[PDB]
Amino acid sequence: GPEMVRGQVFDVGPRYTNLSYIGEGAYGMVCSAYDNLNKVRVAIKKISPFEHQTYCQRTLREIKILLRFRHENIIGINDIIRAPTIEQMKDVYIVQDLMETDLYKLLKTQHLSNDHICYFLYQILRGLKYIHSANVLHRDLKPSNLLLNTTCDLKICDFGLARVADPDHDHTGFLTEYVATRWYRAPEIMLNSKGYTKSIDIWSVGCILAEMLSNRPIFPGKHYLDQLNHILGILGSPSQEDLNCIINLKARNYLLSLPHKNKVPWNRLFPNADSKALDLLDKMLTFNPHKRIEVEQALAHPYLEQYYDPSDEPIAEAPFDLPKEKLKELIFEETARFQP
Ligand SMILES: N#Cc1c[nH]c2ncccc12
Repeated sequence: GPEMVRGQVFDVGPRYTNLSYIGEGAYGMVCSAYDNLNKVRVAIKKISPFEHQTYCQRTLREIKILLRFRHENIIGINDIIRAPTIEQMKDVYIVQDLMETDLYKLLKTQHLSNDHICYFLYQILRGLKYIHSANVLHRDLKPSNLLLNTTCDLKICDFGLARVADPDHDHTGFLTEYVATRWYRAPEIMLNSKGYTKSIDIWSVGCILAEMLSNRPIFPGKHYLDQLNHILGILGSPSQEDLNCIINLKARNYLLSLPHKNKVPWNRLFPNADSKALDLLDKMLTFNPHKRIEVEQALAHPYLEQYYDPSDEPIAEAPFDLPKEKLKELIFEETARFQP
């Protein structure tokens, strides 16, 4: 019969053998396995989305995006395992490079040298340049979605919440529900934004840089609105000019109702950080999303001068409602290339 792990079917053989439980992920069970063809261990994640339209959507999203992207700092899909027919297909297994660790695990246990911070940040931005060049937003950047190998090469993963950019339709009302991880949400999400612009991702990167500097999340909100007052507790009260950019009255009047808060200087928050790193941090964690630094400007910042080389920071060749039944079929078609 099929391979079993923790009392569950993990049906990947006979190419993949010698399975080891790694942990549970946003999709389900993740294991490592020996790839008898490439003579190397790999990671395999098991996905079971076919009962729910939303799951079908996140799965289809990830698969389509990862199959189209090809970049050193973005996790690829090596192989996809599933039944030969739709009728028999209950699960889909996604095979990817096995990576030693991730930035979430690393930050729990390891102090990062400035040299490491700088290299990790460069790689995150290099990958993000490619993603944004494809007119795609990742929308859930955070340490656990940044994989690292034994030599600290970094790969962005999990495109389950990704979307094509849609700035013309970004405006919404105050306190609009949002799905992406709370601690890494830009302030405008809580005020007047659907998170359909590239600036949403830059905010998340800024949060990640701050977290690398101190091993603690910079804005650890406990609930939707608490997130915003963590942010304001550090950046201080928005300027009149930045308030005037928020036309929605409920959002604006909420901000006006708050007592004045002073900005906390980055160098008091991070007294041993490199000054150039803090200058770049400030530009990524800018309150007004229109004034926030863009990915290519960030790559060109003096902090990253030892790595910056636009000719070696590639872009994508081209820019990138349905019921679950049509989705199961689309997943079936999208994964066909890996048969048998
Ligand atoms: N999902 C996923 C992974 C893709 N590669 C991995 N390496 C170590 C642990 C997890 C993974």
